[PDB]
Amino acid sequence: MEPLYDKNGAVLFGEPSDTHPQSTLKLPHPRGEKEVIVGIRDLPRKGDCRTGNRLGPVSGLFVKPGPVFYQDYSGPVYHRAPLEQFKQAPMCEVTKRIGRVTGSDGNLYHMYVCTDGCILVKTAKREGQDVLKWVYNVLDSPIWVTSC
Ligand SMILES: [Hg+2]
Repeated sequence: MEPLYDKNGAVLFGEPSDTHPQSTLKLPHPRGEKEVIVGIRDLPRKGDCRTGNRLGPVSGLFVKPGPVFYQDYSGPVYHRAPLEQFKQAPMCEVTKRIGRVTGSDGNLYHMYVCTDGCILVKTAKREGQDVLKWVYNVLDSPIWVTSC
């Protein structure tokens, strides 16, 4: 299964993989001063990295199904989409584009928030056409989507 990573970057099981170079997540990068849930209307900004914002500290953007968005998170997260928890689906109407994330297959995916509230991924590049929704979350932990 796709591993989880702790707030220092150390993988918690399995073997460590690097993130895709054109992902919005850039490692190494600190996080986890506080767990800060935010709404889809209150997604973090650029410039928030150092100061934070009214809502609190900011290490970037995390997400799990729900949808539940965080602007900082302390516990275990994914650095790549656990595609074992994903299933093919037709393209939805997108409410929000949130970033480019690496897949457990090693490839780059665009990640969207659908109208129904599902997290969907579409392969960013190459002759790839995959449209997948995050259906399970076994370990109830978010993907680090973007780093500030
Ligand atoms: Hg995108």
